[PDB]
Amino acid sequence: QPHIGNYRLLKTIGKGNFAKVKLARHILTGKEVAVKIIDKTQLNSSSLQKLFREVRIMKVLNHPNIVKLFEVIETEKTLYLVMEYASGGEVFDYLVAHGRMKEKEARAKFRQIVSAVQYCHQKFIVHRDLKAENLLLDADMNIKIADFGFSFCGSPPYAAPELFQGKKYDGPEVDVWSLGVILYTLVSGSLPFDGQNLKELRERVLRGKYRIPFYMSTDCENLLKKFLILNPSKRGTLEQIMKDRWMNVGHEDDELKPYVEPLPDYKDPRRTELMVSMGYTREEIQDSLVGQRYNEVMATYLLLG
Ligand SMILES: Cn1cc(-c2cnc3c(-c4csc(C(=O)N[C@H]5CCCC[C@H]5N)c4)cnn3c2)cn1
Repeated sequence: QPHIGNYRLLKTIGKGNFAKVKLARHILTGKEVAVKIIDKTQLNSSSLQKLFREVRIMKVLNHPNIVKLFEVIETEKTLYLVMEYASGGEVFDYLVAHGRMKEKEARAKFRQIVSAVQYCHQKFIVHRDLKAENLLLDADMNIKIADFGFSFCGSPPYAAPELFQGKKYDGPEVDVWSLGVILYTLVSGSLPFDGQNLKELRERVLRGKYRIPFYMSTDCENLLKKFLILNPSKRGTLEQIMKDRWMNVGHEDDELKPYVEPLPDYKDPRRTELMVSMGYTREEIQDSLVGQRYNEVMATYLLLG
């Protein structure tokens, strides 16, 4: 029945140059899941570093709006990251279909995005490469941030000004800039900076002047100004941005705060027993959850949600 572990591969839903993503079915539960398959035999050093960083990141993130990791399968030649499947697909697709989002809907999505990126930042993680393909949707139209493994058509229009001026290109401030671009695209359905070429693009970014769409609220535009600051050391933190008026319109008793991760349940008597009857030991279930092993036992545990 299965192609790898407990998974019947179904359909390629994404191709990168060094990685394929497949839609697949867990067999014991029959849930749909995303499998990232990386051929390590093709990868050079920087690629390999990038990959092991990805695995590190994925094992740690536990957010409603970032794709969740279920299992890692390692062989010498090939690595598999089994993660959550977002059936809504790319937010890019959605924009092309229905045009720009009304500020109400953009806000709902953007509160999610900001929550997720600031969560990462809390854990001293910066994505450094937020572009359109990183924003996916679940079936209820929730945001799902995807891919921390960098896998040049998408990149440039989301690049912070530092890139083009030789300055260091690390730090949460990079992501803050990208969030501005993303915001602009949600409400306008287009990019703040584009060019017919790389120099055009670079001049427009270094200038940092986007053009204001006539239909756009002044509240939105004050939000934009908080993200798209040229000087990296003068850009706000997402924690500060969270307090923003536009961020909170319609949540007047529900301001946006940093995500508080809920305490772990590695001892669900319900699921545990169902796995003892399914052929696992209790010491092995607990040891896998607490050792946070992301093994076959852990995958089954989480997938019974
Ligand atoms: C209807 N519909 C649903 C989907 C769709 C596409 N991709 C995904 C993923 C995903 C997890 S890691 C990853 C990735 O790293 N991709 C990389 C490899 C593939 C190329 C892009 C890269 N960012 C993608 C999860 N759910 N999901 C759903 C698409 N259409």
